[PDB]
Amino acid sequence: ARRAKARKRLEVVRAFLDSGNRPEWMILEAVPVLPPDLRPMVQVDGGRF
Amino acid sequence: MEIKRFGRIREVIPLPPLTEIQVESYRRALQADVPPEKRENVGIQAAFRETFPIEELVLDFLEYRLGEPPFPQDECREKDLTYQAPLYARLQLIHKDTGLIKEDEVFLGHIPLMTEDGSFIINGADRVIVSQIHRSPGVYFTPDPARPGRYIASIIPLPKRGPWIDLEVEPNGVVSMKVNKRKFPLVLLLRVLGYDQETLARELGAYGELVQGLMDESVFAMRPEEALIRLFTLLRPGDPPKRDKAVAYVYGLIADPRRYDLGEAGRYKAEEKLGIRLSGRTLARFEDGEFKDEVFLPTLRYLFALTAGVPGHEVDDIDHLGNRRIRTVGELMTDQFRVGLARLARGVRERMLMGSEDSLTPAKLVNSRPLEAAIREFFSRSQLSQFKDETNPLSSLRHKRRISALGPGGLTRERAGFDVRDVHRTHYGRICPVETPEGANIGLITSLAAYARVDELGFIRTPYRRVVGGVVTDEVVYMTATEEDRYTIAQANTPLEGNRIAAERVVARRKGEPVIVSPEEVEFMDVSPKQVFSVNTNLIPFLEHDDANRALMGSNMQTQAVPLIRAQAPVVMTGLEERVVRDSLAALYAEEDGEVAKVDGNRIVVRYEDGRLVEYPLRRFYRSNQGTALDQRPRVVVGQRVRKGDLLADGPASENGFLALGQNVLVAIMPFDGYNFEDAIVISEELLKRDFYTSIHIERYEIEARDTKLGPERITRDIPHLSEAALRDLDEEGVVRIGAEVKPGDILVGRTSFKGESEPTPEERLLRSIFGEKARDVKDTSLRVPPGEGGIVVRTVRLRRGDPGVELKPGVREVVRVYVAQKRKLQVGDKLANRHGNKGVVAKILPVEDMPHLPDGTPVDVILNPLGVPSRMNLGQILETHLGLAGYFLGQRYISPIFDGAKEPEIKELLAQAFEVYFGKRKGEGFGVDKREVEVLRRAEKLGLVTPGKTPEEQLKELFLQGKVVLYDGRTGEPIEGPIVVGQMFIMKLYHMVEDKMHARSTGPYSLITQQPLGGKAQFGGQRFGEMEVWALEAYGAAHTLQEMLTLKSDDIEGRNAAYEAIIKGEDVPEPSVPESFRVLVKELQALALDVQTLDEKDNPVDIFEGLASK
Amino acid sequence: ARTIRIPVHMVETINKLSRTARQLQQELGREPTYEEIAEAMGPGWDAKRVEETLKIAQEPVSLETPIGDEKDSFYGDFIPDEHLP
DNA sequence: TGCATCCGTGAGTGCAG
DNA sequence: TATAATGGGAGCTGTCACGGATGCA
Repeated sequence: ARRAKARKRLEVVRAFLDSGNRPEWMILEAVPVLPPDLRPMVQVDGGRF
Repeated sequence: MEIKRFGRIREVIPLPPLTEIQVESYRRALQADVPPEKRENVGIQAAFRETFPIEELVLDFLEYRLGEPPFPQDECREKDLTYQAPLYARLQLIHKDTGLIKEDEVFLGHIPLMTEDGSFIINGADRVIVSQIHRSPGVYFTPDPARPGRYIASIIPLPKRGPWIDLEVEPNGVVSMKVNKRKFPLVLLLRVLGYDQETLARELGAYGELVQGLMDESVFAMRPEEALIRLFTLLRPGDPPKRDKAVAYVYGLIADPRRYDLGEAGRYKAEEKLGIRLSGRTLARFEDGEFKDEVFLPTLRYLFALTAGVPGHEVDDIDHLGNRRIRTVGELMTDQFRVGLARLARGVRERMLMGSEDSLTPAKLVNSRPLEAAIREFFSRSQLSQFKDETNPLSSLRHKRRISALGPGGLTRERAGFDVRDVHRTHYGRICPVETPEGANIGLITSLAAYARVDELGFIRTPYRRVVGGVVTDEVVYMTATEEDRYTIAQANTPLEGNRIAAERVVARRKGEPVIVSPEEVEFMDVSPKQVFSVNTNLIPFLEHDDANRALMGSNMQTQAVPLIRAQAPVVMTGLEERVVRDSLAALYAEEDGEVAKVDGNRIVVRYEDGRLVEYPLRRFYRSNQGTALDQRPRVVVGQRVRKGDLLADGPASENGFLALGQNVLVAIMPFDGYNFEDAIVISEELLKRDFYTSIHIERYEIEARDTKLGPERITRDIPHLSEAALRDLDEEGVVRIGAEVKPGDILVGRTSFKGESEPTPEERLLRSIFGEKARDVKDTSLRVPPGEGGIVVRTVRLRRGDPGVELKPGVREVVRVYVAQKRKLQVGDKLANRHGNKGVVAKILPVEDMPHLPDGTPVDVILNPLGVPSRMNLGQILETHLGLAGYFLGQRYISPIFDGAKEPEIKELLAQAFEVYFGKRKGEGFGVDKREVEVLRRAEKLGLVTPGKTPEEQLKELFLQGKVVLYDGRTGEPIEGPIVVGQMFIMKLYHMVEDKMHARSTGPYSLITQQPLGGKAQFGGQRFGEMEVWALEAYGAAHTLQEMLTLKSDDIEGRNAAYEAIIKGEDVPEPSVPESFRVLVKELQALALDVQTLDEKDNPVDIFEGLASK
Repeated sequence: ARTIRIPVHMVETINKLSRTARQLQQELGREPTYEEIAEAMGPGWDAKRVEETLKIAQEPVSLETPIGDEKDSFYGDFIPDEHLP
């Protein structure tokens, strides 16, 4: 069961090793923002929004 | 013509008022006709007495009143208003310290009223409030699905008026208690109520098993108020347990009859269950400083004695109809009312303890709006407030009698198992077992049995005649499913002499099981067969020959029957067709005896014996929710001497007062060369000729002229670049002229709108520089007609503002509505059906010369293929024809009661009396037998239909008695190699017409974010090519055809625009680029901090944005 | 609060209409007209000016608002894309 | 170590709407 | 801009079955 969890953890490590992702990147300083057209503000017929 | 009735059952009482569930219920909640003094604390009133009085300064409640409506039902219908009444409430504020008294009557807003037929008008659109079925307040016991010998007990109040509590006895001997999913030992609670260890054995003292197990004095080592704080700990991990706040919590959960209400029903149910009276609808009390339990120990009593063996401790069938109950409309709306009042009180005390504690009134301490919006809400977006079904008058009546197990306070679709949907032994005579929808909602939406009524507690119950000794009384009595189970109840048609039970075996049920028993043993008798079935179901003749699964489609398709201009009542009826028109409050009758003064397509005035000249005007050519002309026509002439209750005008789908959902046609039952295939129907052009299966339809077309930041919108007749042809039917203002013919493309209303920051570009300014016409600044935004629609302009409403009466939503100057009519003949694609579940689409219309016909030259109307019958097992349609044959030659209609109607001998007798008319007429007119009738008879004899060695007339007689007649193909004159079944059948046109459903699109509107085409006919949709379709193309290996559906035809904006140029230019279509919708996917993953990268084979990125996102 | 930010003082006068309209309704037994507001709102207030004040007072609505009692259509799905050609 | 027990994730299609 | 004011308020109930991760005799 120690051998087992060391796998699960090690699978996450070697995940990061082989890709070149930095664990800290699962944290955000700069939150991205999605282009405005993909989340529009529009006037429907009655000039309402 | 003459109307023969069958059936030996003398039905004691009539059908009750079939909207009573909707009218009685509401009026019983308003009481707008009871002198306030004489009102009674139920419904609207009861909510007032609940939320009041508001507590520290104290505001109290005197009385409410209702005013008549600002506008009459029609007025609201036209002007998109609500048919409502003003609600005033007289209040007195008094000061908790000085004796202050102010008293105003403050306006609360408008409550929406219920029309006579039991519906509502909400923003000018009739709607119905569907009763809701739910488990009923009470205490129940149910075996534990884990441990075979232990049983959970459950305590259930009205919804959102208390928490559910379970009393599972754990595997540690001492009993548990669940609340907000928090378990804890029960004893801690009983302590808080003042309980003593001995008065437990003093009361339990039987089950050393657990009576002695429940006791654990780690708890007993406290006074009442001690464990009271002991528990607040257990339900509030973090709140400091001050004795002013712990009493506040439990009280506000278990004794405060202000957020814990067992039903009124819930009192009586657990009352007689646990065998204890009950002060209020409340578990616990606060009386003389501490808590005095009411329910917990009685409940505690039952559960224990069950888990040993005790008598009279049964589990409960939670699906029984003594434990399920109905939230009729009045109750459902009061609930919402108790929620506005609740919010309004949160806001008064707020302004009680801030703003000025002595210079205040009822007037300014109340803001009505929280009430207003709670009502408005229940009526405009509830799941029980439904757009009314007024396709025909039955669809409206069936709606008002519907029953949903779904909704706020009930079941979510996923919540719905089997047991909720099953027919219950107790549905008998209360909820129809046929009328339910096929599909997901099966068994949740159901209908009210025809004789059934919901009592004051909200339980369905059904009538039964009392039989004493062996003789049957006329004393009828309505039983809940619970008292029903007490008796042995014999069947509706057990045979009698006078009022004594003749038979020696009687067919009865005890607790719904079928039992054979002697008449001494019999206590009650069904009232009628009609008492087990829906109203619609009761419209089905020969129901007992129809398999259940298509009686159900026969029931439902009725409500879909389109009102026909030449509509007629069925030649075979059940004896309800008249009541249904009555309660459908669509036909028009006479209020007292008198005489007819005038009569007219528009009004009917009648002089009464009371000297009154009442003038009933006629709702002529009204458009219904579903477009189906709701038209009233007059059925008396000047001078006609009219007794009371006689008819004056026929509603829609009514013919002299019988429900006319379709037309009686001459039906032939045989294959017909393919056009019968798989339920398709073949019809005679003669049906369109004499205007059978023709119906009037109207579509409203609205438009608004609004103030803009770029100018106003003008409703004009001045629309740039348009030819006088394109305007010849518009008045000077831009409205089509009432009485015109409008077809696809035609302007109904010209409208102009100002052009934006695309005021002409160079390409366009220059092009006009050539044509000596400079840029015009307004635009053709007119309202045209959509593809596949059109008709005869019947009417126009023009609402401006600046005119009287009128004021519209902000920023709109004027709105114009134009109603458009269409006469609809039957056509290839429309859907037909008969009351037996037989349905099909008209697939071909032959000219009369091709129709099969009988020897005397008459051609059949309809050819229904026989392959429809055997597997569907709906034989009743077969009887309907045979007796329809007879009636077609004796000029008769018949009334065959359900389950008590015309049997086979009785009809074969009729079929002979008709034979003489059909044939004897012949052998005397100078014509004998025919040569093709003998060739057929040769064949019929081999089949075995006729007795060999018998005269042609003898043998044709024998076939006629069989429903069968000789038939000549009109394409040849040669006979049909066999004798056929020809007869008269009642067959309706359904709401499902090709005209409403043919739609197609080359290209059109698209969707904001996805750039994929919209959906639906009204948007000019595209067709969803879903996952399962994609699979289909995938399996075929149609790569390029799939790619096309995934790019050029949906959202590859480049190659889509690129194609529609290639077609119009005659060049093959361009190979496609990336769907714009995949990009949306990328950017949406970026917005989750995920970096998706298109990569070429050597692993370097590919910019699928062609540099538009790079920097 | 508002998705469309409106100067703190316009917000202030908007609430004015609301509260005065409310008393008017509590007085009349029905909601007031535009003009019954411009009067009780005093001078410089005409019916026109109460109206265009209300339409900017107007809060937008969700493209994902539910269309039907199931949840297989969004109010946004019935909205054409006028911009792109 | 083996087994309760909780938390999270699913639950047909298209059309009308 | 100045009496004094000092810890919230509404839970929502009638599905189910599997797979995984965690707690416990």
